[PDB]
Amino acid sequence: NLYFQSNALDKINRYAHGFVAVPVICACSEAGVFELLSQKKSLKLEEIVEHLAANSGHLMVAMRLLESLSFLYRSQAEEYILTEQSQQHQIIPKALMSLYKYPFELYLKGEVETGISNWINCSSRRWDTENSLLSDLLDGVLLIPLLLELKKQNLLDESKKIFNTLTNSLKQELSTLFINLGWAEEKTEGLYLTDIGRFMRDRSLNLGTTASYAPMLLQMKELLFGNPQRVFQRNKTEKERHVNRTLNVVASGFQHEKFFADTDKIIISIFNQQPIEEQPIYIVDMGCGDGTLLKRIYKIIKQFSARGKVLTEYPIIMVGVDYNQEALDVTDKNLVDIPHLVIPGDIGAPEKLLEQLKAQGIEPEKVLHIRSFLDHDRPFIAPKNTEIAQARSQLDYQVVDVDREGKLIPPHIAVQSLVEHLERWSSIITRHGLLLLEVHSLTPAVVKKYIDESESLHFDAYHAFSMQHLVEADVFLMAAAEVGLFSRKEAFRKYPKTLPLTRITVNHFEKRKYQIRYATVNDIPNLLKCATFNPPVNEPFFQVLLKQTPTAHLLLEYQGELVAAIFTETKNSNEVLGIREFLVRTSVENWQVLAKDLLEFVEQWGVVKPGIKEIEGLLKYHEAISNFQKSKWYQS
Ligand SMILES: Nc1ncnc2c1ncn2[C@@H]1O[C@H](CSCC[C@H](N)C(=O)O)[C@@H](O)[C@H]1O
Ligand SMILES: CC(C)(C(=O)O)C(=O)O
Ligand SMILES: [Mn+2]
Repeated sequence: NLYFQSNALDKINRYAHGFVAVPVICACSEAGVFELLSQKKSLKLEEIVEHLAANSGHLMVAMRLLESLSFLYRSQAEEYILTEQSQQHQIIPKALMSLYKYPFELYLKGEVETGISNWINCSSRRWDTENSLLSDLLDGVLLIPLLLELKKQNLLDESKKIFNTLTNSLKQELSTLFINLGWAEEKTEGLYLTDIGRFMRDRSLNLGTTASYAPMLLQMKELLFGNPQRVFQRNKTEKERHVNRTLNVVASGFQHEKFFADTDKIIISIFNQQPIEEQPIYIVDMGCGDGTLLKRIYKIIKQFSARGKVLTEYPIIMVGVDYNQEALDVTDKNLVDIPHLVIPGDIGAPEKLLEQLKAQGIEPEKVLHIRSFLDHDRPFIAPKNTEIAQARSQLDYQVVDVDREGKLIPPHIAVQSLVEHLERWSSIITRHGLLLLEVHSLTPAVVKKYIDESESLHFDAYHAFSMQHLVEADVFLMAAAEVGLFSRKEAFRKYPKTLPLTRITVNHFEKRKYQIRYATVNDIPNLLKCATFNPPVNEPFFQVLLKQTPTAHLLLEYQGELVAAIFTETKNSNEVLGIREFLVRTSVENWQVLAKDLLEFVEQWGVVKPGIKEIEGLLKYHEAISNFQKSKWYQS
């Protein structure tokens, strides 16, 4: 493609970064967060929480955001320490927050008393700083609600003589703005908006998901330091005040549809699988929305699969499921001319779905279950298994989740919740499997490193602020593996494709008889007795490995019995993951297949592990398990 585009993609991502970060920085500044960390240099989160009477959950979201922007960092003892970048909070005009409430619709159409000349001028002086990232962060506060309103009124699609439907003053400001941004130019005759100008106009709708949370972000003060339920509580009408949902849904659909196409190869594979009669009959989408994905899947089957040639004899029935009756209605209308069924249901209640299906006469073992981008937005159910939750508490999970009081849900509680949620789904999944697309958060160390390349700084923040439940992509794959659900190699896709970070996974989960979980210190006695490719490992080395990476050694169990285990090392600025040990128990039926599945799972897990650029040892340890007797294992 073209050369200007690397710079242009950075700008538009930075704009969305600033749209969320500026409310956080401003609220933290006004409340004395940066001065508190000056008067005392090393404070833990709960000390900050106590002294500022803060909401620990939302405040954790802010601190993570500030750490990803390098305004602070955490010590070995998890204490927060300011950096030189933190002084940038003084450069930010705290009146910028007015723009989250400014009627840009009335400004265009000249029905407003006060314009935006000061901000346009601020933008032209690069916001009185030489930090290029900072200037773009502040621009995004202005440009995002402005660029969106310009397109909503078609003031940009006629790129010949832009702005002439506007009064002279309005025309002059906007012209000065775009010309200073390099978005427009005028050589002869009239004004013409350039490449970077068209780039921004074409991609505008992406910004609409971030922009739709402007009400929530305006009340950052209340989230961090007040009563957060005043931001979210819903009327008798039951309309959402924290987000403009209508713009959200539309902008979201336009993004999700990019990933719907990756289900095509899965669908085609499933419905080419011989024989026809053993294929699924029902395709059941939990959280169907407007039914876009169901419609696509049906057409792909009809046009591109063996199944599509014989629907007369072997019909397919599409089933949309949603907890919102309006969604069922739009879905029922979008699926015209497709054999379909719409029924109410909830992402947290697979048992009720199954009961509702049988009431319709649907044979449950003939269902392919699907969904996209819904598990992270489920109603949070607290863990019921307190023992396993307790065993989990010593793993170093970095999930940030906020409850209804704005209190921080401990990371191991959030993971245990996800595990128990997926277990409920696992108990109804059939031989046909579970097609599942999900979005995922990143760790701040990885976000820090890929600030220009990835959407995570703002996406993870507004997701956690709004009490949604993102996890890292490896945590999600582990939670599925703990309950027997494994993402099929041939179906899998992750995004971004070539950076060492995973924001989106496309999965075809299949239910298997075994589970995969993290090895812990409690497994060492059993581990010592396994057959082992390297000479028998002694307990201290297991302790060393378990201590430096508590969530990087995987073991496979079947009916409570250890079958196999793989330990790893993470090295080289945490960019390299390497296979370090391979253990099996050859007394377990089909152990060699299972050990091969575990090596396969470790590769997939390492592919989605935050920050991992390459995996070492796959060939060496594949050879060890593939030619087991010739490889001369110990203790076999
Ligand atoms: N707890 C819940 N149970 C079932 N459906 C839910 C739900 N929460 C939200 N939904 C539905 O899930 C949808 C989220 S928006 C559309 C999501 C769709 N799967 C897609 O990727 O385009 C809404 O239609 C919403 O009503
Ligand atoms: C729908 C959307 C944008 C949100 O949660 O606001 C998402 O999950 O990506
Ligand atoms: Mn979401």
